[PDB]
Amino acid sequence: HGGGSGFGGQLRSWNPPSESVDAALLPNFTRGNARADDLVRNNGYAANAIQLHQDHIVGSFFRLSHRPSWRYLGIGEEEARAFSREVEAAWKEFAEDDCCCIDVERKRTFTMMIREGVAMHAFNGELFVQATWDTSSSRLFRTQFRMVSPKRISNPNNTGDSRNCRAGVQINDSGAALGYYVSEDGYPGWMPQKWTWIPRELPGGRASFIHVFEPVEDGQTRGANVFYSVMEQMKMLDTLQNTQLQSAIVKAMYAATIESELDTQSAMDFILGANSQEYAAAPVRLGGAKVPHLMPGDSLNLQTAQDTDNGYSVFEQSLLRYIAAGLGVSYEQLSRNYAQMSYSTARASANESWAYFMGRRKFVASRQASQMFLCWLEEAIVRRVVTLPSKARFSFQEARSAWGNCDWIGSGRMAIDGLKEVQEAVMLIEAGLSTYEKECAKRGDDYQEIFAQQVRETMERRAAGLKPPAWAA
Amino acid sequence: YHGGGSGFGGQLRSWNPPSESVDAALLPNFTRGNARADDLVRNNGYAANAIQLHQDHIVGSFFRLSHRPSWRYLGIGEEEARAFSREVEAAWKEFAEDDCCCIDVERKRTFTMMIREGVAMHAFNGELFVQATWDTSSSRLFRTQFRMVSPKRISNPNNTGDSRNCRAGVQINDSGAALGYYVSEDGYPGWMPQKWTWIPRELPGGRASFIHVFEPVEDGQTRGANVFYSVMEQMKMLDTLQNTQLQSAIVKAMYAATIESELDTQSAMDFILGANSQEQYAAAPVRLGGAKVPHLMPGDSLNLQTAQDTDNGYSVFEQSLLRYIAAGLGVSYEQLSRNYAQMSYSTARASANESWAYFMGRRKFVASRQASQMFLCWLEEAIVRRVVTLPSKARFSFQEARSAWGNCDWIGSGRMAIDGLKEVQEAVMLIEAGLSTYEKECAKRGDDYQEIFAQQVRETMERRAAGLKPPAWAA
Amino acid sequence: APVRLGGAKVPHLMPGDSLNLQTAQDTDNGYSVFEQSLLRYIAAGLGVSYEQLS
Amino acid sequence: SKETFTHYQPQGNSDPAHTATAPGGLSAKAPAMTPLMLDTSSRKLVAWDGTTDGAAVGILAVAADQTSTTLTFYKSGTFRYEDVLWPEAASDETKKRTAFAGTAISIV
Amino acid sequence: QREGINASARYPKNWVTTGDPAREFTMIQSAPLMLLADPDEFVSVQLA
Amino acid sequence: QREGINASARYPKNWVTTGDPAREFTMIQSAPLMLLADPDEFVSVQLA
Amino acid sequence: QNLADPAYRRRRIIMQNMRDEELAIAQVEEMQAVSAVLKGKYTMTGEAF
Repeated sequence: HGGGSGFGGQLRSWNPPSESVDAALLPNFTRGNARADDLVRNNGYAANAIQLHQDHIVGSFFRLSHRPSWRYLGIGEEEARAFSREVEAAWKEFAEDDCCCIDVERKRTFTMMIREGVAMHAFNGELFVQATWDTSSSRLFRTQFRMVSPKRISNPNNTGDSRNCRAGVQINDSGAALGYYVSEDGYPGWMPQKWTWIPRELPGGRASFIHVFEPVEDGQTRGANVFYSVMEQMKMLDTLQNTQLQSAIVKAMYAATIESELDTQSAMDFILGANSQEYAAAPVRLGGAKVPHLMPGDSLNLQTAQDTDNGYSVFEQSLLRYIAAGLGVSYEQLSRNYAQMSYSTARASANESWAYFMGRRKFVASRQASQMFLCWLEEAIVRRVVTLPSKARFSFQEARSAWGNCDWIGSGRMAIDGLKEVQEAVMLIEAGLSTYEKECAKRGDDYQEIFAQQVRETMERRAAGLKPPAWAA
Repeated sequence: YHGGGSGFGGQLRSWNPPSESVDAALLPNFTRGNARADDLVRNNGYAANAIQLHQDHIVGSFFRLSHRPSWRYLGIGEEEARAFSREVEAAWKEFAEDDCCCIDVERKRTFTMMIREGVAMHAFNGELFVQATWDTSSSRLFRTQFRMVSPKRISNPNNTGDSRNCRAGVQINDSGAALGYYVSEDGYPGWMPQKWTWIPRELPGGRASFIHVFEPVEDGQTRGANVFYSVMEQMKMLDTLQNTQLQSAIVKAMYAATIESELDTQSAMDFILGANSQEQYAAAPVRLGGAKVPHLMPGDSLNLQTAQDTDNGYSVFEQSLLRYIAAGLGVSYEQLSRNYAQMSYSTARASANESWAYFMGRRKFVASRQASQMFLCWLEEAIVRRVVTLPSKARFSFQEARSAWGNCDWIGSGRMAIDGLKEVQEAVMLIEAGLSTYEKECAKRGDDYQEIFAQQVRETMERRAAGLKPPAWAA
Repeated sequence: APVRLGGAKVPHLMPGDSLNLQTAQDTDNGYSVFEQSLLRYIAAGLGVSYEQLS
Repeated sequence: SKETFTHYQPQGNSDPAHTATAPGGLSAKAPAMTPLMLDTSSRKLVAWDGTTDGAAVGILAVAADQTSTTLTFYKSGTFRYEDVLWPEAASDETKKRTAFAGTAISIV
Repeated sequence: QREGINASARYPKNWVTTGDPAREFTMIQSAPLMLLADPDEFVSVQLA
Repeated sequence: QREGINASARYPKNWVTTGDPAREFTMIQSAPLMLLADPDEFVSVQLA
Repeated sequence: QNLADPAYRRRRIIMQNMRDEELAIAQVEEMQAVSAVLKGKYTMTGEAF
């Protein structure tokens, strides 16, 4: 009964329409992204939020672990591991290429690709990456990735939206998109605006284009940025801080008031020192106390002004907490505020933030990375740089998901103090509940090369003849 | 009694609620309620926070299946049962989490994404609808497909009233069990006549064509209520209050000072504030320098307003209102409002415990059921396609032993730790005392005991081959 | 006249007529402390300790 | 009981319209879309009689009366023939069509 | 013609009019030349 | 009005009057106003 | 009893206008077609042209 009319009317007028999220979003789709870009470019809080998002979802490094389903494919485990290590070696020598050749723009690496994609998905709702086959023979690989901002993809010539051609997205009857109408660069704003249509999928089974976002309900075609519930309060708070700073400025500026029937020049000379004997009225030499002798009929009223911060700190606390709730990030890391909080409280905050970040990582960055990894893998296979197992029951096209099964590791949870978590991990290993690859992943490493490096280290220590390390016999 | 009669000295003499069913208490304004909840969650930061917490704790990040068929009931050998369970688990692993997004007809989500979306829309609408489509394109190995349906899509055809079996687009039997649905085609842009299609709840062959899950509160309920429906107006009024108070702070800070000068405005501004000096209305922009004490004559006075403390109890009032809102939403106020001050470890533990208990209850009562239905449909397709080997000496066939074959549960993201050392001591003591098992331990850790054992043995073999060190499980 | 409890219902009182809201007085003007003292006296007289008596 | 929802479209062409303010000397209540000429004697703004040829100088934008010291009128654009009121003294349809020749005001 | 869509079955355009009267105009552009090479194949008779 | 169900087809009600001649009365209220969208869709002719 | 904002009213107007224009151009195409295969002498004429 609450949703009917409310107590004493109140919401006698609040009857928002009931329609699909696409119907409620697409007409103002451009405006929302425009305002989001404005905030992210000219707002400190937004820049902090996006930087924290990228640095926690991905961080400095983002590595691969290729775990094909050998059991399903009927392949020997040793052959599966050999293929996995060979493809990992090729992938690692390809991804960290200094020329940024993975990008046609040739200015960003793979981790930069992932971070930029997740950031633009954050402040736009979605990410677009296309794969291209160049004719350049300088490299063993001809597939490169190119980013597309959501602005570049829209209805060609701003044509009216239809049942299937929505915002430049051509969708079949069922509800799965198949074509995009991207637009070329908008700068400078005098060349003719051109459009190019691209199918999401090449006829041969290779993902020519990928568009990643998480929907909220059926029929959704475009993502919604995280600012859609916060942006108005964000800009209002910016205006508040601006006007409060102006008010503090003027209140501090105006301090004293002179009252006298005398001509202003002589009044300044006889009261505020002045130097008229030698525009901007007259400069005042800042010197000693200079007690004046104002005549009856004069006033030297010193304005006590007013306190600069009358509750603005508490207001920023409350509004930043609301913004943190809207953004899904903890207020502490959001506002660089960590006062009056205990160790347990800080750990709880970091825990929930890390859980949200791990979910977001898996559902955005992991999916994008897997898609681009299989896109590179198909080219590698067709290029024959790696040889498929002979006992392969199913073809690569059939077992594309099975062949390309892999997971990803980003920056680990650098916890509050280190010692307690590392000793609890060690005792987990002692008790046999966790496992080496699990904990080394949670730390950001891979047990395979960890073991290889430890073998190398102990071989070096044996050669130098100093001491066997903590791994021998 | 006496309390419920009229009221203390009358008081609630005019409070006469119309005792009747929740069905007629919700259906008359059900569409408006759903629209209000959707708008509120779309445009409110706190509501988005609440649904995100639902999406990240009720389901969490992952989901691992554990198929425990009732081999006792089926009279089948345990080794055969577990071999079949391993086979079906491998098939499900290679099917559900493929990178294609082939299962969804929209081809943009995964299994975990579908579960998260379903639980979210069930939270903010009260119901969840999924459809199983056996598309004829046999290029993919599994020809089934899924597509969740928002409660807005399902509605009475031609927007009519409600009959004794047809209610809000749901056609039920005499006993109230749902028989079918009237799905309305998406009408974007909102001009075309949204056609209505009849979809049976189940196929004649026993296949669950349409799976609908909600939480009825009394007999005969067919459309659940969104959890927001408790405090929607309260949180809307909170939003209005915070916006109004922000505007009030804006105006309070806007006009810092006033001037009492009687002569012309331009001359007064020049002689009391300065500015002027234009090149060769918009009033007069004032350069910001230093001090610039003015001079005044009688009848002129520069009075700078002291304004007013912006936060006279507003923050604490908001804290109390968020207490109420979090109580309505069933989520901890601390987690929702992100204010963790003055909180001791023990009380934080207690609040987290109750919140997580609620979260796991909701998980088991929504996500587990939805995933079980989807897995049952997929298993039906798998068995009819003989992609897996049913036990040879099965007492009952799949069609009548669906529950017996479909005995399975799911493990999502576990209760993330609060101290680390404390719960690892918990686990160590439980395992060394025998009061718990590796299955429960790895489940609460978000792991699988079989996979853990396989990983441990393979790592032991690798370390033995490398001659590095035997792990803490040998011989 | 019974009066419905609704929203703000701000009035438009004419000149001459006025509405006043009594600020009242604190319900406990040291009454709790006076109770403390008197119950202490009573407990001492009875021999029973004050904390359990009160 | 049968009402009609007319598509109120006073405009008649894609050409832009423009408005100018001039002193008001109208002798009667003149509704909007009223053609009006400049007074021969006092150079005042008076409603177009419909008899003088081409004397009309603009189209009334907002209805006013005698007390209106100034008024806003269209200086450019094209308007439909039917939806602009004509003075009764104007009879010939061709004259009505060609009344605003040589100006930025046209009719269709 | 700016973006090379000269030979098109349809061309829709929509522009807003500046100035004091605010408005935008909808327009679709086409140039049909429906023809038939062999008219003798068809025989048209007006009955009575 | 007090039951809040004022929108449906046929409303039944049986009630007893008080007093010695206490008698029951049965009632089926309705406000039926059926209609057609297009009158000109259906064509009527008076045969002769 | 259930109204909509002027923005959505304008959206409705623009949609009906687009469909009307498409119907008109299809209509004129069919008129040309029937002239063509009805006489073989088809006169494309009109005011301001």
